Amino acid sequence: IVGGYTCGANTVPYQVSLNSGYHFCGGSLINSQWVVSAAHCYKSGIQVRLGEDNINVVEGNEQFISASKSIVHPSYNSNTLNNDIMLIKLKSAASLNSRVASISLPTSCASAGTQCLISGWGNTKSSGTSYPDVLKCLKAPILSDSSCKSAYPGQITSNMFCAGYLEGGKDSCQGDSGGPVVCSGKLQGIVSWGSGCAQKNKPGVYTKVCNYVSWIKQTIASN
Ligand SMILES: [Ca+2]
Repeated sequence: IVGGYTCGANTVPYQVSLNSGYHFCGGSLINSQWVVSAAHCYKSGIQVRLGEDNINVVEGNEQFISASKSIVHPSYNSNTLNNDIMLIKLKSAASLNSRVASISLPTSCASAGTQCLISGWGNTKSSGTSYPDVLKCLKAPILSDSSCKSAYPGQITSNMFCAGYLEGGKDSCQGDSGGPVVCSGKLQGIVSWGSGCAQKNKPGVYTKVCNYVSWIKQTIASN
């Protein structure tokens, strides 16, 4: 996250770190056995780390649970990042408490101008590189579809939305991928893509979660 703030330990209790020997992507806990992330975060050998603040120190509220299964969306296109969403099932159920909690799925899509909370352990620099040890947070608004499409002509589908600041300086970034965009208490986005990070006229592009709720519910009901 570029231009963000230190969240505060376990203030974002649905935030997970995906670990394959190192932190590589974020995700969101949607019930005791399921995590939502980005399909472009796919890899084998995922361990899901819940209750994290400092990803490099064991502080005492973590739960480390191996994935039993990953399910990339059936229509994921890695070239366009259309349908950039994946479900991860945990080998055992997480213990839900004040530090480890699930986030609601939307029933209705989010509106332009809504301020959302984006979080992760991604790069904090735009140009140059610095990864944090503790969870960073960013408040960002949803941008109009017309502005989003103007920023990325010929690249935005109806399964994407833009959030952030056209002036630049505040954005999610590499390493934040897969993590949450929460608006009015609902998981409405997944950190997906963007041209660089925090660049002028290049906002972040997010997977539009509300278009996938049917698929998420059906998949969880069958696996
Ligand atoms: Ca830790």
